Amino acid sequence: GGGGIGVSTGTYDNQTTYKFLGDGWVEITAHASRLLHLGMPPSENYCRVTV
Amino acid sequence: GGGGIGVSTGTYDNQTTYKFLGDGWVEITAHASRLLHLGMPPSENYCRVTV
Repeated sequence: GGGGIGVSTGTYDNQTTYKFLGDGWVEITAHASRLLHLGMPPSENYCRVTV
Repeated sequence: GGGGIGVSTGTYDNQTTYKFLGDGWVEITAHASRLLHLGMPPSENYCRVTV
């Protein structure tokens, strides 16, 4: 019910909405949704690196 | 008080106003004021004229 491997935990919304409040004021709500990718770090250490 | 030769009977407004009511609706009020001229007709008759 509250959780499981076979249910989605969110919705994809990337549409931009314009809300005209009156007196010329506009509420602009920008939705952005992106499929993000991740991969293992080349090292698990914190490295102090010089160039 | 209510009338006379030395008082103006109206105001000159030729500005255009935009009233944003909300939900994207706009009340556009266009004011137009023009100095108008008139002159006597060449004839005081109604004429039935052929070309």
